[PDB]
Amino acid sequence: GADRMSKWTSKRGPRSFRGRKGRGAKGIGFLTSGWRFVQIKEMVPEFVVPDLTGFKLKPYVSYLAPESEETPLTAAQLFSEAVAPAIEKDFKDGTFDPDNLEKYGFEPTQEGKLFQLYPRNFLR
Amino acid sequence: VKKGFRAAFRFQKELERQRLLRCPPP
Amino acid sequence: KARGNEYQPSNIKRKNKHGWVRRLSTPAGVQVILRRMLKGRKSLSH
Amino acid sequence: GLEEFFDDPKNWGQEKVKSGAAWTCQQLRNKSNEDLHKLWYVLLKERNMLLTLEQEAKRQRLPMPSPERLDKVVDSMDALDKVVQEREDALRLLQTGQERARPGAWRRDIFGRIIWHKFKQWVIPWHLNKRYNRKRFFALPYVDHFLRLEREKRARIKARKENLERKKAKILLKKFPHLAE
Amino acid sequence: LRNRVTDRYFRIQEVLKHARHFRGRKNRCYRLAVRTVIRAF
Amino acid sequence: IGIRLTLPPPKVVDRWNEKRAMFGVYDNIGILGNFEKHPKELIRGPIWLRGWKGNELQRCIRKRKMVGSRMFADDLHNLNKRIRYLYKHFNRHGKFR
Amino acid sequence: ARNVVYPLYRLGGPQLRVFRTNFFIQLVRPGVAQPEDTVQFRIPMEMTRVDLRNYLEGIYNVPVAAVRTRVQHGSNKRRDHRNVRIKKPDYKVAYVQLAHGQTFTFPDLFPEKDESPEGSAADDLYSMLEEERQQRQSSDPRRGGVPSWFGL
Amino acid sequence: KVTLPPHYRYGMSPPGSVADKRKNPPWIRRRPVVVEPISDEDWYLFCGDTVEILEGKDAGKQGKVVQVIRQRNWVVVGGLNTHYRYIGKTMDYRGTMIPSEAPLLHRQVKLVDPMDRKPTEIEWRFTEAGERVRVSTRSGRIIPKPEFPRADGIVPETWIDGPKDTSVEDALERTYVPCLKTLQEEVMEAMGIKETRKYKKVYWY
RNA sequence: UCCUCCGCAUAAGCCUGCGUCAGAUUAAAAAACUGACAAUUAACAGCCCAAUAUCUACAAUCAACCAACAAGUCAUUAUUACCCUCACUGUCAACCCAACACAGGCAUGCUCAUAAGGAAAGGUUAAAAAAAGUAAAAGGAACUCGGCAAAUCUUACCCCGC
RNA sequence: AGCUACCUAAGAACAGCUAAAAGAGCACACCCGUCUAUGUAGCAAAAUAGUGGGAAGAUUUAUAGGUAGAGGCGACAAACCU
RNA sequence: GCUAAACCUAGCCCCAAACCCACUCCACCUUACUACCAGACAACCUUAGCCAAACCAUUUACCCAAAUAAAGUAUAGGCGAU
Ligand SMILES: [K+]
Ligand SMILES: [Mg+2]
Ligand SMILES: [Mg+2]
Ligand SMILES: [Mg+2]
Ligand SMILES: [Mg+2]
Ligand SMILES: [Mg+2]
Ligand SMILES: [Mg+2]
Ligand SMILES: [Mg+2]
Ligand SMILES: [Mg+2]
Ligand SMILES: [Mg+2]
Repeated sequence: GADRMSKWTSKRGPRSFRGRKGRGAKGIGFLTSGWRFVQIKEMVPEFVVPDLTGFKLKPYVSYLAPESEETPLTAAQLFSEAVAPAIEKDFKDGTFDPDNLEKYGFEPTQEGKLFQLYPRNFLR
Repeated sequence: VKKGFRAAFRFQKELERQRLLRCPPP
Repeated sequence: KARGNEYQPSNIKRKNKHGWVRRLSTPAGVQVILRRMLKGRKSLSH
Repeated sequence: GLEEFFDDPKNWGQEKVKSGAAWTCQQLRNKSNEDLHKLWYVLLKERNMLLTLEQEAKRQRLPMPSPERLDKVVDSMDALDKVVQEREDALRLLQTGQERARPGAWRRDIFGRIIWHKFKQWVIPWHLNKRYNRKRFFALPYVDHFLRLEREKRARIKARKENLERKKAKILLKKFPHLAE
Repeated sequence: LRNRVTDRYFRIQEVLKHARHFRGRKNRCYRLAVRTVIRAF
Repeated sequence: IGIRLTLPPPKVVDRWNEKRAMFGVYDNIGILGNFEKHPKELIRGPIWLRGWKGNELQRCIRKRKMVGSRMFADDLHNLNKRIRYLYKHFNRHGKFR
Repeated sequence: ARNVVYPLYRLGGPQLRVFRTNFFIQLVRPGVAQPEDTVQFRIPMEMTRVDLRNYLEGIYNVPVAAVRTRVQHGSNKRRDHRNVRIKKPDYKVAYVQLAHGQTFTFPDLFPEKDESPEGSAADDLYSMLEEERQQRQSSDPRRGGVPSWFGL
Repeated sequence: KVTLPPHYRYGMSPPGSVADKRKNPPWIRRRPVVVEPISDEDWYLFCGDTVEILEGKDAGKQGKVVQVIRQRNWVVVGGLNTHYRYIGKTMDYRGTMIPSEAPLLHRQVKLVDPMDRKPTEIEWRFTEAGERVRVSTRSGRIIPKPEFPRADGIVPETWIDGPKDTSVEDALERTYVPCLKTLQEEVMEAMGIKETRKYKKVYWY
């Protein structure tokens, strides 16, 4: 009989099967009439590569570095270091409005942003 | 491996008698 | 004439007859897969 | 250029290349996102270089010089991911309250099992999708007996493991009778 | 309680002891020796 | 062949471990205890076998009655077949009628 | 890319951008004779030739003229001691042709001269090994297998 | 990356070595060694400790623990409990005889008094500052934990940063300013990337 | 020296299954065995079409002349919508279905005669019996259930079924 | 129902010679299996060699699909349905 | 003297007690494990038979929610087997 245990891939089957299955690469366009492929520029991922001229961080870190305790970031620690300072200030100044939270960085809705946190709409 | 002791002991005695006939002591 | 060669392979036929979608297509075929998953088969279908 | 896929020409042929330590997660939490975006690429070029050397070692049937260098960069790039994911995770919790980036749901499948279904992206609503509406996210009653046979199989597995642990613990207090106390 | 015979070796030799001077396979193979030893007795 | 060539590991028995030293204690719990408890109440084992005895057909019937609702499906099916099998054997076959 | 959901694209929508790519490639020495300007890579299966073009010119500033790829099947023929098959994984190979008349020859990463260290080593174990064998010689034929130790 | 069968037998050679692959192939199924459960806390013998061999030909002698094999409750005492084996031996070459140590069980060696230099029993106790140490159960003198070469092999005293090592000043620098922005948004702003096109809503199911 | 079925390609199938190196030793006798390392790159092939209405009597056969029946494979227009451009997969082999390195099974193109593809004899002797052939005095169906088989290349008929 | 029986959709093959209306003849490829011998744990769980029947047709054949056991399918042989 | 022989663990069995099992990044109902298009398809419905009755044709025990006992009693049944 046929091999049931081996991975099913596009190397197997007849001409119609082998061209229909892929290997996991994402598509970057569509076919039109005549089997003409149209590449969509925006579907091709653009690598955002930074300028590395005069960058001082290197692949490894020297062994002469003090050990530190691991403290994973949490929503609270992020809150108490990026939002609290301004709220706390304005609370003492009586300018804290408990309705206008956008002032301090709150986004009531993710719709309209280029990078929406949920559902995530951006690549790593 | 079978349970028990008696046959093993008894077989040991027979292997010991054979060694003597094979190599009689002075 | 000489027998023994009744298997005339075709991937289309094998997939259409015994593949995952064919099995799930009927309640009897779903219970085929459930039986094979219980037994712990590595191949649940073709 | 293409010379960045290889080590410094002076290190070619050396049995060892001394290397520092991997970026720890805590050392990276001190750094900005822009510095971790740059550091990622410094690590990417080293990984690609180390991956090149590892394969050329296999081609030449020689040991790769200082293999731990590759293990460090991986550990160092894993850390950086974690640090960057912690921030967006923490930022996602504050702004939305959502614990996961990708939407999903708990579903019954056609086999009676409870599974976490990850949603996919679509251009049409679900009630108009032909392929989606062919999937069954419910089970029918003929599945029930199979769920019981699967549960009873799992219980048989768990009963044997527990009974074997108690047997082997009893054999320990025989071999080491000073261990009862 | 699973009981198995453990001294079958000695049961066999009791016949084979009288067959050692016979000829052929009936001087060592119990199935054959047991019949010729009975006839000899 | 078939006979071991060394002596098995010697078997040491503590004739005075606590289980042996106290064996039988309270077997007269009824006649010495104003019959507040019956000695059968000391028996530990399956709920369907405490203070009761029977042949294998009776045991299978008794186990099915008492714990059958709690049995795994494969085991309950085997028990149903075993009862049926013993039913035919004991009622229809044998030397004596 | 790999192992990540791609944001779905609609017309009139932003560009897809990847800031931290998990694509890792290795420059490999070709097994057959190639043109001077051809460079061979082993790349992830999910990496297309458009990705590899933008990857080489983006991260390495390598001007690329052409990219071609093929999927190499890995042998599933080996059997382990349980007579179950061992899969050598499939991989993607990419053939990259350089742009502005540039050429490439795969470097020699294991030079012999360099693999011979002029610096001496003083490991007692290694030295003892070589020293003791040299002191020991073959048995003298004319001694007919008589122990040589006894000075008598 | 770890492939150790369920009843893998630990030995002198480390798991994965050439000698260990030869002794424990993938199909080997030997009877398990029964090892006394000693909790990681109650383990008092470390690499570098000085112990007195209590059983063997070298009983009564003392030496330094050169290797600890926890899975067997073993310690290799350098130069002691030794036998003799040949090395480098080929067909023609007889070989070089060397002393080779056999392991001892944690019960066959006792730790030695820090000053009395005599076998003593230890009980893990805390200090005034709440530090778990090895306090002699016979004298009270605390036996300290030695400093064996870091397993990695890096002596930080002789460490000199290489061309691909980050400086301590740079590695310990803090450039992170907490903000309510993802690495995506910040890098877009840092590199001056402008996107006017708004992302249209998607159906998720 | 001899053979030539063949052979080369595509399809389907199969899935690394005679490339290199290092091992063992290569094969119903003496590598296609083990482990490593390589490898098949698209133009061929696969993967295709915005909507709504509407259009579409007149075979093919060298399509001409003739002549048919079993009456046939190939077609649009209208108006809207439509700037975007070379992705993805197959690509190896001495191969597949027959428990086998099986005298069997196996679609199409092209060559067939070959430019392509192969070796009937391990060595000897040269008895019986056996198999496959060639030749055969005189005779020529006397054989045999029957001219079966061979040889040759015939005549006439009977039954049955058109 | 990857064999086989029958069917559906859409394909493919059929040299030469004679005759020319063609389920005509001769004859390849191809399909079949009359007779003989061989073989009978074979080369083969039905083969090989020769000799044969048909070979523009109620032909042969590749592909996908259909009919399922109280059943199918059948130019009835109680055929064929791994 | 070969081929061999020998082994004690791996685990398993029956109970008791206790009501188990999820995503782990990505993929997966289409040819499963396949990033990404206009649908509507939807589940429920007495088991039978072997066997026993020395054939067989009515009939022939099958946990159904407390061990014991009432009791193999009342009763049912080709008033037979049960
Ligand atoms: K009958
Ligand atoms: Mg077969
Ligand atoms: Mg005659
Ligand atoms: Mg005659
Ligand atoms: Mg004839
Ligand atoms: Mg008639
Ligand atoms: Mg004809
Ligand atoms: Mg017919
Ligand atoms: Mg008839
Ligand atoms: Mg008839």
